[PDB]
Amino acid sequence: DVRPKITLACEVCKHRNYITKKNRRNDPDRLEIKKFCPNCGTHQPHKES
Amino acid sequence: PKAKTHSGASKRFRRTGTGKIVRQKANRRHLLEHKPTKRTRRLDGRTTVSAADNSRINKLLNG
Amino acid sequence: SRNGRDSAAQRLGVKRFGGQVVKAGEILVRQRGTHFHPGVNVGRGGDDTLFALAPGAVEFGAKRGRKTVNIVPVARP
RNA sequence: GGCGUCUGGGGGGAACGCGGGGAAGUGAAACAUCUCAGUACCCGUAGGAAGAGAAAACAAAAUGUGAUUCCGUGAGUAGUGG
RNA sequence: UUUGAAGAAUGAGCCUGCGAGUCAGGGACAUGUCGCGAGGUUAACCCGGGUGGGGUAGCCGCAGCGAAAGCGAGUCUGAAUAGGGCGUAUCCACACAAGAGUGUGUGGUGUAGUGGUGUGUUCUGGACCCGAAGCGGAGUGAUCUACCCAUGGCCAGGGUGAAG
RNA sequence: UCAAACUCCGUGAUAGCUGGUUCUCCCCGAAAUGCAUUUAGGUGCAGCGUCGCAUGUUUCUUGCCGGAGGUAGAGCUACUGG
RNA sequence: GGGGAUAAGCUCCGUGCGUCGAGAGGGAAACAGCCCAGAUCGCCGGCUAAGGCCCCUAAGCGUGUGCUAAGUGGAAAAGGAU
RNA sequence: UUGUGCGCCGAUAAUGUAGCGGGGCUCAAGCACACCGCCGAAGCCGCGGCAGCCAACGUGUUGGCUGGGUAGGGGAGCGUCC
RNA sequence: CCGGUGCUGGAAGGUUAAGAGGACCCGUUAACUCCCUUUGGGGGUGAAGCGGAGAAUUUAAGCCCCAGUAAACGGCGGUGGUA
RNA sequence: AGUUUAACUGGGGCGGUUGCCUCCUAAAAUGUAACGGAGGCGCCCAAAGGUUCCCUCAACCUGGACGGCAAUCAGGUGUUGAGUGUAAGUGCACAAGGGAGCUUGACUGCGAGACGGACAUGUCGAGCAGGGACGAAAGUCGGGACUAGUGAUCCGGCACCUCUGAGUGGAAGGGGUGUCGCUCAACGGAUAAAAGGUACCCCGGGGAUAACAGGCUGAUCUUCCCCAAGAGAUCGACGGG
Repeated sequence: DVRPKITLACEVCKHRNYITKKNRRNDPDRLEIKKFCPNCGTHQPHKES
Repeated sequence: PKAKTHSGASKRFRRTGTGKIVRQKANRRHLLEHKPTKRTRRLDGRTTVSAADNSRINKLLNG
Repeated sequence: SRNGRDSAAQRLGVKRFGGQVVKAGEILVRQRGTHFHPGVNVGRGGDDTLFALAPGAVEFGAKRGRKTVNIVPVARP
């Protein structure tokens, strides 16, 4: 639709998932953002699932 | 006839060591995207039952 | 008629007045804009709420034309 | 099928038994799942009682109980439930 | 019953009788009272011609925290002695910390429940009493009336004048 | 007796509705508001009564002191509108 | 203060406002909501409040200084009026 | 002419005076301003009885306050039967 | 007037139940293979069997579809100009 | 055959409304009703978020090829009249308004103390630890100038966990943490699932509540009157009691 709910699984496995929204036509490609992952305890990149 | 206790109240309320009645806070099942983590943190855990509802919950639990 | 819609009252305003002693973290005013500006030992919140950063007594003053709220460190016994 | 001859049955009864069929008012502050309730009622059958009964059972590693029935607990608990 | 009715809101002709918060349950909560007291108490049942004696199975107190595994005066969350939540009867004294509200320890002090029964509420029962239109189950009715079936009866007198 | 007869039974059906509820005295003494409600004549919680316990004047009145307002009034080449 | 035609014995809000509700007694002719005043009981005692003092009707056809001619007193406007 | 205190028309519906409570009142019993008395309540005081709360001293006396009341809360009793 | 809804007739296609079908996957473990330590547990692969979920494919009426029918239920118009 | 078919309504019916945000009513704390008066919302932004640094508009005057009231350029005046994603309000020129560089804090574990509140919700928050962004540093950063952009519980889905696993080992199922699925918009959400007629009507209540009559008021009605513009004694407009 636009700004739907999207999930960022921790690239470093861990199944750490952040959620947020984005405009799926402003950014049709998958979102990539570097975020803190609790179990690893480090700032690893996160990829849209 | 022995009294029958309320099933839902038994599933929703607890008693602590000194007899305090303790419940869980609502608004924490779904729709947790737009909710900030501070809101979900203040909604986490258990609180004691308010004084207004104490008599009703005690009645629903004991019998 | 079109009318009939209104929002709830937000209970804004000043919570502690001049001379009242407060603890750190206590809310001083609830305002929309910066009608009062933070002074000494007074912080500003996300909704532009003023609160105390240290214990003491509320003092209302003006700084360069703006009404400000400050906390005075009352003397220890 | 007919004829003859012997032995049974038929119906009544207050409660209790067993096996079948099976409501609605009501409650859920409405109502259909659910409740009422396997109740009311009905059908078939007994006996002095009936039914059940002698493990294709429980149990949980105890070198454990040992047919059935009924009573008290377990327990308004484990659970189950628009 | 009402904001409000002396009544033009309600009910009552009169008298005498009768007529509405009761009972059950080791039910639940609170509060009296009695017994025992870190314990209290039995149920079914057994034996007594009784209201008495026995009966430990259970139940409630005696440790909590946690979803749970589990640990335990602690425990849960958490990477964390890093804060919070719940718990360690309560008070007192002494210290060491802080004046972000008081805390952390060392000694003492020592913690009260449970079983009868009274009372007030309460649960399940018709549950203070009275009062429908209606809903289900099983039966009874067509001697009234509606229609039909079988078999009988009745229709004074006077006109008109079809077919053939 | 008929927009679903009558009788008995379920049954003491159910009515947020209407009516009724019986001796005495002593002390205290309301409310007709807020929120929610398939809610508006009902109900839940709060507000206001009473009883018990705990706590003590913390309640209240008057004087003084420290505070924030945007009403009445007034004003407008201080703004916006007529 | 809003709504209504600032009309209603209309309606809806605010008020450490009052009274009635749940309040007797005195006054306003009568008169829940106005004024005075909060009834523990008795008295063939006294002083007062509101309101009154010619007679009904308790107490002054009270005193002093002025006004009114309209029974004004003892209901009402714009306006009119030697 | 100016302001003034009282007055006049405006004023005007259908049972019966009916817009002083009545009689009546200007020889005010009308109005204004001063003054003096008295009447007037279950208010206050006087004398006597009772009760609740509290205080003091005592082993129940005294004293101070209080005692309208619906819904309702608490306390103490009368009468009936077994 | 057969557009709507019924009714009657017809299936060339679309859709579609049960039943047949059981690919693929998953659980279990005979067997092995790696460890990692010492007074046997911790990882992987995994036949058959037994189970659990089950896909492609096949499949009728109905519906969609194609016609007819009003003495079937029903329906039967506006605007501007002009001698 | 069993049922459903909401509420508000100055009596009903048509209509409109039901949740959230902003102003007035609202009587200078807060709060305050009406089918009272005005508007908006059910989003948007990967930058319009974080940080560091820099800048200051609109309007007017003057001068400039098209070019004009009004495009872009220059000088001057200009303290807020511009603009702030979006209603309105309170703010913001110290900028929260305009520009650029790097970046993901649109974090994880928490949280003294508070505001608001019937309850359920809701709101602010210093500070501590981990691991980061920007910055020389001090420091700031737990989305956005602020206040709307939302939906409890139940039930189910997905990911992870050193939870559990009905004799045992597994597994199924259950549990925790994170999160997803409701114009449940009648927005505290009676069911997963629901429209009408009754003049054939019945029952129980209600003057809460109306119909006819009254009691009150007067938009309207009528009986008059006030000034006199006029026509010409009689009619009297325009206004007024």
